[PDB]
Order: sequence, then C-alpha cells, then structure tokens
Amino acid sequence: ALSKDKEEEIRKILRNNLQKTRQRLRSYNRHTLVAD
Amino acid sequence: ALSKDKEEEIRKILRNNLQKTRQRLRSYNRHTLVAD
Amino acid sequence: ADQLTEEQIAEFKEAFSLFDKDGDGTITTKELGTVMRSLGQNPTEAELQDMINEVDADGNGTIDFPEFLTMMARKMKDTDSEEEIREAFRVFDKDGNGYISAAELRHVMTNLGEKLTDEEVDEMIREADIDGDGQVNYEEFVQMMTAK
Ligand SMILES: [Ca+2]
Ligand SMILES: [Ca+2]
Ligand SMILES: [Ca+2]
Ligand SMILES: [Ca+2]
Repeated sequence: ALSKDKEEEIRKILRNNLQKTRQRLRSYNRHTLVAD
Repeated sequence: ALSKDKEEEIRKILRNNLQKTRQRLRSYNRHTLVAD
Repeated sequence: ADQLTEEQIAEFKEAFSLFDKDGDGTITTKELGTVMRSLGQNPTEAELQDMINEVDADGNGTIDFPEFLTMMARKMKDTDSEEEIREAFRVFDKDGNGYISAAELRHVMTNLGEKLTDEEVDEMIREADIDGDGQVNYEEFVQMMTAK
C-alpha cells in the first residue's frame, strides 16, 4: 500500500539512474559497428 | 573553546526544535477552541 | 552504509558539551534552560519540560548523548516507516523469493510503459550489483533507493 507520491519518488530515482545508464549504454553504440 | 558563531548556531538548532514543540502546544489550542 | 564522520561526531560531542555546561554528562532542565537563556531565549518551565519529554525517547527523565545525537540529526520518530520500506520490497519482490532478479526489475521497468533491452537491465543490475553475485540483495536495493 505505497502512496502514489512514494511510488513516484521510487520511479524518479530509477528513472534518474536509467537515464544515466542509457547515456552510458548509448556510448557503446560506437563499438556496436563491427562492419569493416 | 568554540567560536561564538557556533553558539549562535545553537539558537537556530534550539529554535528549530522549539518550534516543533511549540506547534505541538498549538495543537492543544485547537482541542480547546474549535469553530466551523 | 551511511555513518557520521569523525569530524561530524566530534562536532556532535561538542554540541552536547554546549548544552552540558557543567560537563557532568547529564543535561537537565536547569542546564537546558540556562543554555536557552544564554542564547537570549526565554522559554517557560512547561515548555522546557516538554522539550525534554518530547525528546526523552528512553523516558529516563533525561536527555542522554544518544538521544541528543538523534535529536540534532533530525531523525524521524516515525518507526512505522520501516513497514513502508518493507512494503516497497514486497512490491518489487513480486515472486517473494526474498531477492530481486533482473527479470523482476525488468517487470518494474516494463510497468513504466517503456521498452528497454535486456542488456540495459543487465547493465543496471550489474551496476547496482555491488557484491557481483548476479542478484540484488536488500542492502544493494537500499543503495539503489537511497541513490540520488
Ligand atoms: Ca550536565
Ligand atoms: Ca532520556
Ligand atoms: Ca524476488
Ligand atoms: Ca548482488
């Protein structure tokens, strides 16, 4: 029975790290090209 | 051997705690005086 | 995980000393009142008793250093918050296995209404996987939730 506000805080925390993780993940896109 | 500035900070430290108790005291006023 | 540094604790001890003018290790109404009066504050006797009573968690009639430590730490007195934290674990730990796996995390992320790759989940789990056991434990989850 978590409040919506509490859930939102949890989501924001996860969202915040997700964006940072996504940025780092997208960084490796450079090495996703193995064509030569 | 602390600077007076530290002592001044106590006023803020006590004021913060004092306000919390004061608000609690204020809540008793609501129980004795109520109108709607 | 989060602990006060020696410098902060030293300041805390000094703060106790600030209220404990006689240095007897005990702070009473007279000492507290004297400190407040010294600060130019003029509290009533009832208020002074209330101040001690409110923060007197042990109810020993006095405010000990531990009581002051939490007092000046501005810690919440709501211990029911532990239940709320536990509930969050129950929500995330849908399978109730006591642990949060990548699949369980993926379901939470999926419920957000976004599509992410398994690799992203694995990377997120990996980063939050402090012990590197391939699973997220309670301590690891707490670190994730206390992340700012
Ligand atoms: Ca004392
Ligand atoms: Ca006490
Ligand atoms: Ca689980
Ligand atoms: Ca782990």
